[PDB]
Amino acid sequence: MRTIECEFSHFAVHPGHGRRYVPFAFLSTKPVLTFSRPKCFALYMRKKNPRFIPWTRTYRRIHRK
Amino acid sequence: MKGKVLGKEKKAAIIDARKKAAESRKNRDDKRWKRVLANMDEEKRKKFHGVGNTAKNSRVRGATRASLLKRTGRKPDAVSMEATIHLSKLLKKKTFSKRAPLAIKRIKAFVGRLMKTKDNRIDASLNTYIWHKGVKGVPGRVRVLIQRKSEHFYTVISNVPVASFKGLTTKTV
Amino acid sequence: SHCKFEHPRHGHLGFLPRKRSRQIRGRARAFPKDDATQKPHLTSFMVFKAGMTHIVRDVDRPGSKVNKKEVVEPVTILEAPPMVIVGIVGYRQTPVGLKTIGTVWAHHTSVEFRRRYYKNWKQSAQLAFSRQKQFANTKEGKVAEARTLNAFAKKASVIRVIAHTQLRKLRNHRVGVKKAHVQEIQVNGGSVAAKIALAKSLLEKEVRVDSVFQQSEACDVCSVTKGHGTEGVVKRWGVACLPRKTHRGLRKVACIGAWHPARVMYTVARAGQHGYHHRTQLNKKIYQIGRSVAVEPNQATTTYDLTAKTITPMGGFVGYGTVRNDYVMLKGSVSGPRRRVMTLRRPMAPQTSRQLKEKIVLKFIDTSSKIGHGRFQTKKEKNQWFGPLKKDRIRREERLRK
RNA sequence: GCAAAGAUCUAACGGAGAUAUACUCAACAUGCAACGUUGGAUACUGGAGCGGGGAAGGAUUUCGUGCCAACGGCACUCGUA
RNA sequence: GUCGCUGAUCCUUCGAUGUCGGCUCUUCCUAACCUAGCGCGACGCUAAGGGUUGGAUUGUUCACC
RNA sequence: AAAGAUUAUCCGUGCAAAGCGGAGCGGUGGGUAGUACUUGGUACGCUCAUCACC
RNA sequence: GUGAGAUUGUGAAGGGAUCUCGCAGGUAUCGUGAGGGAAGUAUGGGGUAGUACGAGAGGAACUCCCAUGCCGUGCCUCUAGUUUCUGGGGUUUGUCGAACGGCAAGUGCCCCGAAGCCAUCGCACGGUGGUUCUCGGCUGAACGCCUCUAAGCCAGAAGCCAAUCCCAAGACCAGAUGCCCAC
RNA sequence: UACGUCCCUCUCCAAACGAGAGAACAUGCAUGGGCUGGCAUGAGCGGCAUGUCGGUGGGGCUCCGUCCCGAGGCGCUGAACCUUGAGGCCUGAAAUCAUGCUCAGGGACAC
Ligand SMILES: [K+]
Ligand SMILES: [Mg+2]
Ligand SMILES: [Mg+2]
Ligand SMILES: [Mg+2]
Ligand SMILES: [Mg+2]
Ligand SMILES: [Mg+2]
Ligand SMILES: [Mg+2]
Ligand SMILES: [Mg+2]
Ligand SMILES: [Mg+2]
Ligand SMILES: [Mg+2]
Ligand SMILES: [Mg+2]
Repeated sequence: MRTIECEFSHFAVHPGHGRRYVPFAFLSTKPVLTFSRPKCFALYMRKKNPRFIPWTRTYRRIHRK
Repeated sequence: MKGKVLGKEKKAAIIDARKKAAESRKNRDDKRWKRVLANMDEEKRKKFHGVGNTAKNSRVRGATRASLLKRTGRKPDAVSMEATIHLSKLLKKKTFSKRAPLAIKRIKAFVGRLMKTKDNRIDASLNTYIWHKGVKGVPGRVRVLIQRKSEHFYTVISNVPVASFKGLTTKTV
Repeated sequence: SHCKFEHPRHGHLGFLPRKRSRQIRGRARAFPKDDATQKPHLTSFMVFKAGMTHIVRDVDRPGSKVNKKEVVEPVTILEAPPMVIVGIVGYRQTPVGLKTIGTVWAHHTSVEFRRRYYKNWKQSAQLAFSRQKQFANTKEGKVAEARTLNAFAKKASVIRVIAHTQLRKLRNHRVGVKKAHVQEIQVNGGSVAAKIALAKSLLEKEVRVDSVFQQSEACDVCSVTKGHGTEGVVKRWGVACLPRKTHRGLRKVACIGAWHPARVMYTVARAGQHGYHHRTQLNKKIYQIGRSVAVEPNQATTTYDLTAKTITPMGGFVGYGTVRNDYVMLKGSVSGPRRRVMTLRRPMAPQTSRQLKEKIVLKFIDTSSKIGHGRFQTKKEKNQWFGPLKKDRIRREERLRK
């Protein structure tokens, strides 16, 4: 299959891992969101911004380099 | 066989027959790997990486590790060692109100197996270190100085305060 | 009075008694029927369980909504070093069953085979097979071997070989045992003379798993389940729990019999041993027969996934370690824990259904870590995510002063 | 069966209560378990207190020196014995 | 017409055999509701191997939706 | 379960007819060179070396 | 014959008789299988086919494919549950002069959390033949007509028996085999 | 008599206790290193000391500027700590595992 990126952290999700979620207020271009970890889903529920969590790709790209 | 049944000299002979004969020779005969490898097409069928004792940071193929260690006279009565004990793996999921006493018993058993003694005396500094965070808060690691003595042998075990436990190994002082 | 409402009973009465198995190895209680038309061949092999993982494949099945689509399937990995053949036995039919005629032993045996006759091999005299060894090569011993082979030829109807495992070649640190496992393997096909010829040809030699089994066939598995000790009735038999306000406990069978018969019957559930039972399991399809890593490092590389990697996951198989020999990949699960020895057997049931005849082609084999939620397939992938770390900076600043 | 009231550890001293051995044997694998006092450590009661004084009831149970047969449902070198 | 397969007594037990219904669990029967075969849309023969449910009101068994 | 001066040579054969057959070459250690096997551990050709059976 | 005892109620030593049992097995593998247990079972769809049958209306079925319900035996790759790894972090009241380190609140409380265990809340697997009943026939008389029966044969049920599957020599296996002792 | 078996001792695919599977100077055990994973950026310093660039704070004291009090913020810092124990991996593919301890094992049967 194809490898998918996690919605919150952009961790790579390989075939047979993770969990997919579809919200009621769905976006037409991304009906389904993929989560690599329960920790990532919990942060997304609490509505944190990935750019402030130091172990995410967003944070690493804006700060480290 | 029993060393009080056979003489000490007889017991020595049986050990020698196995140690130098049919074990040491096999080693010298299987040396023939050099003869075969030198003839084997270079590269070519060189897929014989491990065999021949030609490899980086590997074991001595053909003999055990214990058969190569240096043997020495028995250690003297008075001897001093320094060691680290990993108490965390010994006290996992133990009932909370029993952790410090059980730690005392485990330390005694560890030192007793090491030094072949039944009389292991805990110094005040070590007892205080083991108890200094209450009955449930025993530290994960401890560093001990062990001194053996003869009056009947016994040990005195005491604490060695350290700043970090990283990189330290068992020493004889 | 009849019961008000009805349900099926709990548990299968054909698996009684629920007692501990007599031995730890799986032994085949029967072998597939002998068809004299075929070429002589062996019918089983011994392997060791090392963890499981999962794969991806496309499905070839007309009429199914999953036709030509990718599915994920879990698999079990079993390590299979070659076996060694040490003896030949024969059996004759009698009105009371099969009887052993004799045994032909090989001229030389291994130390690992001979260790199986002792409890303390190192501190012993180590004299097993010494008299047989010296007698078998004189003039009379040769005559006796000829005699027993002729008795096999005249009177035998079943031929089996004695084989044993090679733990020194297994090279595993958590399998503590050093004495070999021994078993009889029946020779099927041909006539009695052809069977004897094959068994005599492969004496004192070793046999690989790929010479007994092929990639896309199926097999039966004989093994012993995991033990759980003394278990209560709710877990052992699956009966229902009682209501909360029940005096004297809830995890019981309420009524264990009627007034008549004035007895407890063998059909009622009671507390006792659960687990450590022998089982024979039927149709396990072979997905891959893998070569040794020393010979071919790219064990888990497929045609569609060109990444170079071995069958061992990052961090090793939990509680087992590295797979270093030949191995087999089976679809699904098998009874027993990691590190236990099991027997593969050629199948008994008909193999004519579409699912059993299908040809299998793997597309992806998972090698992420089984500790935690593994998200990298290789160490190189992990090193691409994290750049250089502080430990690496220290290593590269203290390995350059020299 | 002796499971409510959270819990003890360590050294020295004391004591018949030990470090108690036939050959062989350096020490482990052939004397275990348990106690009083002092010092140190760790906890508990938590002022409606396992604090300090009285009435009713009890009557020497109070103090010192000894002793350890019986009694203190385990133990004692200790005791309201 | 024909021919077959609740009561009444007081034998045991008053120096005591724990009295309704439900829950749980096992087993047996056939006078066959379903599943399996036959003969004639319904009716009959063989067959007890496997199965035969969730709820409202009522302490109810029954009954009724 | 085996068949024979009353169960007191060996295979072959049908409880036959015939046909064989009866220093050597085994277990162990020492050199010596190539091979086979999953490749450290076993076999195999020469060669002495102590025990052997007959 | 050969060894060891004892001869058991009033002292200490000597030698006689009888009695008793010891005089051959031990230890370690691979198998056989009498007997006993015993299990798989339902529903839907496809196509067969809008075909056969029918004035029309309407409207079948077997081989063979694909799923699902229940039941059974396991397993832990994934997803979900569980934490006294008191793992890492956060946070309240008290407390060691402060910081550091912590500690008390019988696990203070909150989040995340490996390994292990575990769910029709996840995943895997669930075999073959003989006979014979109701019944359908064939040859065939009694009763030279006739008749599936009187002899005799053939097909035939989710029944019964066996096998596959589980236990297995008080079923006392001169079944085979490694080593030591005895003869 | 001998071959051997059991206890003590060590390991955990077994386990209420027996019984089982193993080992019996062995990378066996211990400690350390590396991996794999968990949490989420340690203590201390200083905003000029970190990696030819980039360097706080609502407010408030003192004698213009300068020196101080201040929750939180930034840098060193994907830091620090933990990682086998009822019992994860590596000393035998490749590219990377090191040291330390054992110094006649003891007892009972076999008899
Ligand atoms: K008791
Ligand atoms: Mg277990
Ligand atoms: Mg009640
Ligand atoms: Mg895991
Ligand atoms: Mg008690
Ligand atoms: Mg209590
Ligand atoms: Mg308090
Ligand atoms: Mg008392
Ligand atoms: Mg039977
Ligand atoms: Mg306190
Ligand atoms: Mg606390």
